[PDB]
Amino acid sequence: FEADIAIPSGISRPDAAALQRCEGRVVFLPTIRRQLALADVAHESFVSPDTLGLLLAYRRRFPAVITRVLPTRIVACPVDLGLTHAGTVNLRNTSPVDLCNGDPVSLVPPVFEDVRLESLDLTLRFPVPLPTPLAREIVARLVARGIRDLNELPDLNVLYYNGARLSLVALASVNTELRSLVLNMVYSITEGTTLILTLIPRLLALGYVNALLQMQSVTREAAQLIHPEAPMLMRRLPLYEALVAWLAHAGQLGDILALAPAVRVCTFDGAAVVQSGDMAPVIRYP
Amino acid sequence: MITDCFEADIAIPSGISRPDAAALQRCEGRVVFLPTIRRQLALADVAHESFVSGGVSPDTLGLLLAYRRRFPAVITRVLPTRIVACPVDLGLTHAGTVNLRNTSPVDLCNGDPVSLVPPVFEGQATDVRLESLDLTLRFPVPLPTPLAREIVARLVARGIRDLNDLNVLYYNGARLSLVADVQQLASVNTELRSLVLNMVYSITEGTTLILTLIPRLLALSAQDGYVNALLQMQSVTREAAQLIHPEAPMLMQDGERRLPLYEALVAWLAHAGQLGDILALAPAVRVCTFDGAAVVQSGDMAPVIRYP
Amino acid sequence: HQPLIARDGPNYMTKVIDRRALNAAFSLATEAIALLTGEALDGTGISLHRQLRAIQQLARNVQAVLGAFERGTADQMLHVLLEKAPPLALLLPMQRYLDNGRLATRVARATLVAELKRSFCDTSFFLGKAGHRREAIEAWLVDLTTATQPSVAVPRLTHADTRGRPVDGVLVTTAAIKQRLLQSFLKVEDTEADVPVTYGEMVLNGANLVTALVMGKAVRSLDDVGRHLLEMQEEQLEANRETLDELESAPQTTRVRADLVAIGDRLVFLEALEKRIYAATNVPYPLVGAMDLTFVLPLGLFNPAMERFAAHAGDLVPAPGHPEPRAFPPRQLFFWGKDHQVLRLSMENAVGTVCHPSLMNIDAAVGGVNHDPVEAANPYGAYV
Amino acid sequence: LLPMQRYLDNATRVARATLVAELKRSFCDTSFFLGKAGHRREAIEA
Amino acid sequence: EANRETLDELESAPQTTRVRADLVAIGDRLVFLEALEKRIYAATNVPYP
Amino acid sequence: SPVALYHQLKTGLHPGFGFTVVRQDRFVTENVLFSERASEAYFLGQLQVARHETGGGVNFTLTQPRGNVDLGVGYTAVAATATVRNPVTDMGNLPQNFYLGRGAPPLLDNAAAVYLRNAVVAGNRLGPAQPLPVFGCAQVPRRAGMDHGQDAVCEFIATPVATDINYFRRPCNPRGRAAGGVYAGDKEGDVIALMYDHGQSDPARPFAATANPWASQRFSYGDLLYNGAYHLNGASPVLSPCFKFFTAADITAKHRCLERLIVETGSAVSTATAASDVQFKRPPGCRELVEDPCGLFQEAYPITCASDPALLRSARDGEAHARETHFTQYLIYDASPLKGLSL
Amino acid sequence: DHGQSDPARPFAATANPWASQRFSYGDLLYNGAYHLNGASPVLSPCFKF
Amino acid sequence: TKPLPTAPMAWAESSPRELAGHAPLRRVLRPPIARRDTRATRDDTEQAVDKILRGARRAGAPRYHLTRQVTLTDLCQPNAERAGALLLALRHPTDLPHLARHRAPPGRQTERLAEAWGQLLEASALRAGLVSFNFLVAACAAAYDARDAAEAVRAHITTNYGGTRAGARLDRFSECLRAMVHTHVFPHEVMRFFGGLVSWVTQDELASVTAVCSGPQEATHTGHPGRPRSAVTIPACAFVDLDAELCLGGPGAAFLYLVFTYRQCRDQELCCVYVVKSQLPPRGLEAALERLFGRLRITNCTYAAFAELGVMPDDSPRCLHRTERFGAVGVPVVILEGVVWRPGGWRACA
Amino acid sequence: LELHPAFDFFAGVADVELPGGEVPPAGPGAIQATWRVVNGNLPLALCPV
Repeated sequence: FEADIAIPSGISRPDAAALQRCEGRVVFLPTIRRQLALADVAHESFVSPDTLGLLLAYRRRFPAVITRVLPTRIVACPVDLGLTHAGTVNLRNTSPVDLCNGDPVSLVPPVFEDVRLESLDLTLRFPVPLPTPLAREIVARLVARGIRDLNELPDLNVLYYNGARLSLVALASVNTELRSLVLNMVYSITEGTTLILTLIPRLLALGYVNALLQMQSVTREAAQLIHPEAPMLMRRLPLYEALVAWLAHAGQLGDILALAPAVRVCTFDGAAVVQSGDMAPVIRYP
Repeated sequence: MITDCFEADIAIPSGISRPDAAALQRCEGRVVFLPTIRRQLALADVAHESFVSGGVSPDTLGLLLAYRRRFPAVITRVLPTRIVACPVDLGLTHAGTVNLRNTSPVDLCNGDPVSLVPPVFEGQATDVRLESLDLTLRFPVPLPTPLAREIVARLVARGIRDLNDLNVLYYNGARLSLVADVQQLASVNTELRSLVLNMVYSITEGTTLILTLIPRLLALSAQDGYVNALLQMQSVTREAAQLIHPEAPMLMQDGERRLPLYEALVAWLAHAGQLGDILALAPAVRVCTFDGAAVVQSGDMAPVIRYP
Repeated sequence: HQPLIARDGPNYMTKVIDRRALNAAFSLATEAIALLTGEALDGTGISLHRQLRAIQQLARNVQAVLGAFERGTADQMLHVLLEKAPPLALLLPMQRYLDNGRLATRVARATLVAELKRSFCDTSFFLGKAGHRREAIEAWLVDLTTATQPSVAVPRLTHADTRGRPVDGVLVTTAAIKQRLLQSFLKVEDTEADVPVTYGEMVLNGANLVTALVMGKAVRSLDDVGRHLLEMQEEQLEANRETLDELESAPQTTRVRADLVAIGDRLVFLEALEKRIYAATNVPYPLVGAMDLTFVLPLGLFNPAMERFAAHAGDLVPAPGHPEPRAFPPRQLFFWGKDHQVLRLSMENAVGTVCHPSLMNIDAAVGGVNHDPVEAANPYGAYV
Repeated sequence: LLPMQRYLDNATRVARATLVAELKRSFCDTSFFLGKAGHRREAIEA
Repeated sequence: EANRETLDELESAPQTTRVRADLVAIGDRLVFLEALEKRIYAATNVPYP
Repeated sequence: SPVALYHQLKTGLHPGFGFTVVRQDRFVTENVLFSERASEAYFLGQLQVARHETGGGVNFTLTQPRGNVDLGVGYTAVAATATVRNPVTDMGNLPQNFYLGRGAPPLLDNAAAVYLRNAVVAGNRLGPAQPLPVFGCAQVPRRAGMDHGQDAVCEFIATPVATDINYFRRPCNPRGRAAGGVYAGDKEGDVIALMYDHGQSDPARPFAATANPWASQRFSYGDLLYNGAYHLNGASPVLSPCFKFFTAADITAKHRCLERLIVETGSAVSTATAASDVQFKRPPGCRELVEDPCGLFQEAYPITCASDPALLRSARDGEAHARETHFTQYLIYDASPLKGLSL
Repeated sequence: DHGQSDPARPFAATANPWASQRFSYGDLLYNGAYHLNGASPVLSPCFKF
Repeated sequence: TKPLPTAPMAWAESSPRELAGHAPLRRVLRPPIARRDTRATRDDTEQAVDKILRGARRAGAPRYHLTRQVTLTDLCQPNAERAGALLLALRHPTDLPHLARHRAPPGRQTERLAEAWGQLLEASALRAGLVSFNFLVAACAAAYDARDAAEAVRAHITTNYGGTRAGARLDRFSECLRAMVHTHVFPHEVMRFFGGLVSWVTQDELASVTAVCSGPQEATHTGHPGRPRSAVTIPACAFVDLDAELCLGGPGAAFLYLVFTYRQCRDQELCCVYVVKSQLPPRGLEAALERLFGRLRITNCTYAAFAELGVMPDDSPRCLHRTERFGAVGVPVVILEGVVWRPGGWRACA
Repeated sequence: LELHPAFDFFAGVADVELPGGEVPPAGPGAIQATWRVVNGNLPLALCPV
């Protein structure tokens, strides 16, 4: 299956040439649908959201790989369906990281650095097809970056993958782009560690439940308790009510920072490592 | 069709009354917990008498705890002689799209993952009973994941009150309440042990740096309405700063080569955000209506595309 | 239609069809698909002689599959009849009761359960017990044959002798017994029997329904409905009339080798199947069954007054000057184990049923007795 | 043998066991025969 | 053809003669009932096995 | 007291109890059928080829829908039981443990409880090798080697010493008061009225209410151990023979029609499994078909048994040669189906 | 193994301690392994037990 | 070529439904909807041209995803091991010395993993390669339960693998694995599944291995026209069931997994690679890891790490336990049958 | 621990020569052996009164 995205008329010579460039690039679309407008794809369809808003958006929208581009319409095969139908669909790196064979690949919003069409008067931002072991790392480095601006290290800004060096600095606009995640990653921990601390000395419910807990708390949790409750304390405290409020909130952030793989690269008669800027054969099917 | 579909065939016996047999024709979009992936099974292995242990059929909080030991599958078509269900994990269909049915009181959206929950709601525990065979079919309820974590959370919190209201919910302005029910303590013990081991392991030395930032948040919640709404009116940290003055130690053991907060996040994500997946089962199903609408109401079918 | 006898002084049967399904697995292998498909073929005879090897592997497997179904039936029947079959020991009381009284007085119902228990206990395994005798066993066979009341169906054809005498039924045993009976207790009065061949068919009077595409609406187009009906109902007769024309046409009886025994007044196929069918498969011969019995052994009970005595004076005498272990309350048993061992079973084995903390769980009782409100008795010893 | 053939037509851990009992008592009995049933006849013929 | 004329079976019958030995009929079959300690093992110090 | 006894029993004392031991057995017989000119109408269908694919290759699986109708009115076919082969279960003495089972509230002292258990389960043919898994069932120790066949599991119903032995010289009911829909009348409460109502008199021996005041009555010491209701031993796998006697909800559930009840003790489903090592409540997958006389009659059968070896040895000579009772001693001589088999 | 029953007569571990158990009195004498009486030509019947 | 067991012989050809389905569509009628109411060769190659036409006049059959990789022959040997073994891809080892500096707990030697890996490059030479599974068993052979069959794994590796001092490759790579867990860089963070062997191409110092990254096993045309068949083989030390150890004897499709066991001690750290066959959900698997391997729990963050490996689609899955020959060495090998490969991702500890 | 008629095997205190003093050490054990002297030293279970 292959959908259609019609380019509306009034295209200059480079605006058709810029869309000729992004051959094998990833596109989010609202629903699997035959006919579709290009304003539904563009950055104007998102409004400007933060890094938190894009990750909630990229779960709800449906990713698709652009196949061969006709001058009138953009043809794009959806990842979830037509790629289980078709055999193997190519995919161009726009990442600085070179993909190896067999890497499960997720997407990241463009936090790093974006084709703009002037005649159609819109911007196009694109996800970054980088591998999933890096994907949970590059986020967590930047979340650790934003916490230090709420009072860093000379390291933590440099990443190594497959012999290649990255620089996450390469800034204050990015820090305000990511400020809402910092306000959720801090609160989900500070709510969390207190409910651990205000329940285990509150109950330690006994027989083998607290004893196996104390076996785990033998200078490991209780020492971490006595170290935190030194700079702390020990009416009705809504303890049981806050657990529901915490498991709903902290359970939500695991969904957002999950970054599930869609792309699984099985190269055949090709390079086992695909470089940056190159196209990679991609399946999501056994 | 072994990899694309997988026709696990629940056989129907000979003696079933035509009012009971035609009661299965309204069992189209359902969820059946297959114990194995055999190609020939019976209703007795599907029905609740397979679910019961020796003398004990567990409560709803325990009724989760052997769903995840089994294989959920959705009925494709109810023939007179058999019922065919494709397992969710192996392969969905030829095209890979199966239809469920909202037995929820809750309307769905497109793209949201769908968790299936035992019948916990009030006026909802509807088990299609075979009078001709003495078999009950406890059909679970497909629910949105922003509910299905809270509904587990109300049940786990109810059992720990019972070791020393809570069963009322809201969703998009719709007030709804679940069945208040006494819980077996054997079921609560594995739940409470699953909390703490994911809570103790979620604490690292770098988290003490984060703890120092609590009076900065109440310094920030007085100006940002976003932070003032984020904490809660009944949050712990708003109360855990007026009695708590946190601090950090000066130096770290081998604090030159290791990252304090980066190790704090990864151990947090691997245990605290992971924790909702361990209580319930995983939402391996989302809804992608191709041409219908954006909101799928109750009682109606919904197309399903598999969910990584 | 029940017989009814006119006395002085002041009916349809509907049975449910059981339904079952039988299975076999035929599977091939990729190696031989390429050949059969024709794909891997070459011009070389070697490529060819590789087919014939993998063409025959169907013939072998197909036959051994199709065969498993004729053995399927012969299996099912034995598995079926066992479920129509009350054991003898329980019947002969019944057939005496149904024939004579067939009456609902509670005493009648009661006097069976006496006769059932004691018939069963005595006659259960007959050839093991009375087997040495003869005039008994000759009368036991005659009971089998007469215990069943004949059935309703009258078949189109009838298994018969060479002479043509009809055959009234089938004994089925193991071979271990069949050899026994054919020596002393019976005589084989025929060798080859005549057996029908063709199966049956059915006559179809159904519900005849139409869905007929129609172009244009007029009487003829509509009358075609009425017409297509007659067309369709005209077709069934032509279908049925063939079957009767076929059943009269086909060959009917052949000659078959099987044993015909004359028991009492009736000829009977005497057959033991464990060779033809159940030999050299993993399936047990269903006719070799099972039993459950349960036994009651008392341990430490104690003799009544009249029953403590000795059959003589010096009967069992301990060595002179020694105590008598006989006169003490006994705490043991003795009995015969399986293989002829003397087992021993004494109190000290009870620990597992007693030392358990359970015997001090009263709480069901106290609540369970106090459901009904109980009166207030003299409270002289219940009150402190 | 005469016990074996009966067993070969059914193989748990249990079935094996009773064979052993079956063999022993069948050996301790029918081992020598014409010295035992020699006076009888119907038994030898069988 | 699945079954065939077995190649083992196409030999013509050999030359049969007449020989004195005892055919006992046990059960349904015939059996040579045979004792060899005269024909063989006689005046030869080999034991009868 | 559960502690006080473990002394008085081990060290040789006789307290004021006595037990009626019970156990189950399985015998492999050889049957015979009979039938008639047409005793069954048999419908056979048409075959169905189902092509499946597998790494090994393609698979064909053939099916032929078949059906059975028994058009005889009355009994048109009969099975009988000829002889008996090897009895499968060894006739042994294996006592039952309740420590395999679970679900009883432990005596309060964590010292005293662990003291008993360690002094019972230890060194036991049966009791658990490992501590109980919190879910599932404790496993019986594996045995190095087996011989006689699987081992029967006895049970012990504590019963007052005074009840006369002469109850046991005839097939009886362990519960001491008869049960079963067979005996009952036509009313609603009948099938219950028999069992637990001690106003009336035992249908088996009308001149008394019961032979076990402890085992007969509702909520007695007897019921509490053996019922489906109380699920006391529901944990453990080991088959408990007396289960079918004391379980109340089963008896009432059965129907009363004798024309039917006969046929349906021909084919009755075992409560045990030969395939297991010792004896196990049957796993739901496998089924054995077994004829239960004791299914209908709610009775059990006595054996040759004695409290002395001496007084036993005189039994093998026959029946009328058996001295029944020496001074306090006694003998029991089996009435059974197996009476004369010399098995 | 005397922590276990006896396949022959399960209710006891052994009929003798002095014989059954490894390094019992008997096994010291009659185990061909220990090779005690191996000198003498006279048969030892129990050697195979 | 049209035999006369026809209803099966036409059924194996890919039916009557496709004939009858095209009958109401295409065979009848003008409806859909209408008005109302030169001696030896040629003809040897000439019929081969016609065989291409026989390849063109026509064309179940399952699909694959074959993969190839140019692979150095230091660690694995696709010539010594037959077709049908597991394979394991790696990350590139230049990420090894930097990640050990941040993932190892304080007080541990982070220089150890960069040194141990550097000694391996000078020991197999007397570049992200590939680890074969049989090579991995002899490395973790000093931690197992059945130690003799682990020496049977070690018996053929030191005699059949190409290279100089293959036992020095083993005892250095096993030292690398003891440096993995000590520097907390767990081997599941490095070992990535690469599909089962079908064929390979020989060249000096490197080999071009073909493998199925996803799909079934036995119907890949191996290249050998007599046998396009190759069963999956696993040595006996790594094969662990959960149907026998948990009394789950029912039929059903059996899954295949890889499992690492971690023992974190002071310079005595164990590694065991097991192949776990199960009838279980992958979410219903971590509780089963708690029941068995609690010994390495106390001596240590989790002790276990696992991922999916493949599925046996059989109702009653069939396994073999034989002694095959790798040259002249008899190794107790658990031969699996009918495996449909579907990979997945590892699961976490920290 | 009953392996022989003529000896006793008990748990001693390993690595202690004797008589050693008032309070033997808590050090580990080892099965020891002594010589029963007369009959009566046979355990009562094995020579009943």
